[PDB]
Amino acid sequence: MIYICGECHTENEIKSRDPIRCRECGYRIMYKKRTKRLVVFDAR
Amino acid sequence: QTVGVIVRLERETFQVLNMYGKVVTVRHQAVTRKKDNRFAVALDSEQNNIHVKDIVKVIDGPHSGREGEIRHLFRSFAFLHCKKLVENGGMFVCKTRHLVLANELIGQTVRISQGPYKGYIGVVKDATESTARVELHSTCQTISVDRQRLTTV
Amino acid sequence: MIIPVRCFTCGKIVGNKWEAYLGLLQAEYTEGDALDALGLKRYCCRRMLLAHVDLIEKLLNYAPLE
Amino acid sequence: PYANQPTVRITELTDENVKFIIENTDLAVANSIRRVFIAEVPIIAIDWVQIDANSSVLHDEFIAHRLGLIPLTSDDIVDKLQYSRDCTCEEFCPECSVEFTLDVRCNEDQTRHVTSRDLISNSPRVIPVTSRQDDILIVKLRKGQELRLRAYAKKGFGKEHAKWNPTAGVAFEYDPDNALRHTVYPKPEEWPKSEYSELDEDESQAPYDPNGKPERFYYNVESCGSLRPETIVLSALSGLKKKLSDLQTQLSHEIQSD
Amino acid sequence: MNAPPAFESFLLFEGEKKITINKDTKVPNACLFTINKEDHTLGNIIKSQLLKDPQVLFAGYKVPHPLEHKIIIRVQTTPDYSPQEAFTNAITDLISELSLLEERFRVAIKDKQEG
Ligand SMILES: [Zn+2]
Ligand SMILES: [Zn+2]
Ligand SMILES: [Zn+2]
Repeated sequence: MIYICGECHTENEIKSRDPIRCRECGYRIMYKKRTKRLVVFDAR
Repeated sequence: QTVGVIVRLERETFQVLNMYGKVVTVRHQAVTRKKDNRFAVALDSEQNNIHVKDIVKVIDGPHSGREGEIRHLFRSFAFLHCKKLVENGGMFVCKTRHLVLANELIGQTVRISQGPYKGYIGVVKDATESTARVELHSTCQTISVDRQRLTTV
Repeated sequence: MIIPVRCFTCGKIVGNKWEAYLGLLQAEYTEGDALDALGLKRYCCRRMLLAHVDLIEKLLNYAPLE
Repeated sequence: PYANQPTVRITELTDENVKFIIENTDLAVANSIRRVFIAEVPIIAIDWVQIDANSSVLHDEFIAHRLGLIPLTSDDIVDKLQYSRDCTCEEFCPECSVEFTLDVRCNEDQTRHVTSRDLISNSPRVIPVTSRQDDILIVKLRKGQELRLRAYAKKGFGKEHAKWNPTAGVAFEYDPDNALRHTVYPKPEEWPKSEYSELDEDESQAPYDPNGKPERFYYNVESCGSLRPETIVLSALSGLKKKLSDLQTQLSHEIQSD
Repeated sequence: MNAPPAFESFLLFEGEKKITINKDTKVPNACLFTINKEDHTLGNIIKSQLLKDPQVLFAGYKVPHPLEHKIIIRVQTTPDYSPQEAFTNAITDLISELSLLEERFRVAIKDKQEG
């Protein structure tokens, strides 16, 4: 799974049961990437 | 694979008759309570539809000639109780045919392809053979559309 | 946050006029003269440029997560 | 045979404006034409958006909303275009929709203005109106922000959504001197005169006309850009005639059914 | 959540009928035309064009609810003339007037463009 770091904005690939921490800067607030599922809006 | 009826209680175990006609000793935690199907229907040797609490006679199998009341029902076996029988407190099991009366679309992303919702993308929350509930990505509603108007993305 | 594409009341295009309005105000135009120079004659369209708060400039100060 | 015999006088015709006068018709006919101007003239506007990437400060439904309100040049194409509901295609095709794409990433240290110029259509006829004045600003991008989307623009009219309304301002009026007393002024001297008033400055109202009826109607139809302002009126007359023709067909079927 | 779809104001669903004629028995030679998926745009012109007919004794239209899309036109005519014939004549005159208006609009637009 790919988590974008909060402050350095670099993608981190971590597995399950691993602590949340950035590989580069050590910052531990990370966000999920946008989904690859097909998103569709009526332009309304 | 096997269900049973408790025929005797003990301090730390039970004696339970299986579907096959044998009474075995199993522990208290060794069994889980089964949701009883009181409304099951079975077929006898002459296609009379037998039910629970019906008075039936057994004309085949090990207990042939006996008469009892239906308590519990399963695929091909019938569980009976008879007050004259001293075995298992009157508990015994016979075949149903030995008696005589005395979805793959749910969770799939989908696109409406016909009708006034054509082009809308949704997720099928609930599906039947005729209609499917499509939870629409574009609005705040779950519509009900027939599956002939739906194509799977 | 950002200038509406359409005037709410009538539907005139006001989304292509915000940067021109800011450039006209930078050219020492009065706001009424700037609205007159942009073709906004109905007062429903004039309030779309007059009362607009460009919050997207303040939102663009924060760094993107990506 | 009680039909009116209405006449037309075009007093002004520019690229965004028709000022015309319809005489010798009814108020109901004039108002229905005015309502069809807003609600029943079909144009082409974006109604289907998928967003492959949106790193902007505006969310995805915001961008879709702003894309739907961008007018597209629907002249001579919306007539030969099918409705998506009435089309036999599975999803979309050139017979019922126009495909737009957008792929803008900001890699410079100044703000990138994603405007309607960045909307690229596969149909050379149906383009954003400002791409044929500045361009309609969709979003502003900071460095590292991206907007990548694919849209389909179908045909529809203003009765469904206001993005398919082809007009900006339909000015409509009749009896500019209040001869019919349809409005009653408490102080007639306090009221400004209209553009079409035929009164001298000392007068405030026309003398009351007891036998008069609304018989002359002044329009100023202003186009948002999707159609030429005369094309809006011609398509409105055609659409109202088509609605009445379909109603007469269903009425004939209902009469012969009984 | 309870938002009606935007096409429900003008699209007939399956099994819905565009126009239904019901002869009301209150007065002779009167009919009620219930038109689905229509609004004041057609009701007003049909009512006025029926009011132009000297053989029509009553012409009215109404929307029973603005949240529904249904027009009721009550037409009462003279005994030697039917309300259905009055409705057909009104629609025919409206179509002829609109075609004349469209042709004269094209002529006047060509006059304005050419000079
Ligand atoms: Zn980091
Ligand atoms: Zn406006
Ligand atoms: Zn198509």
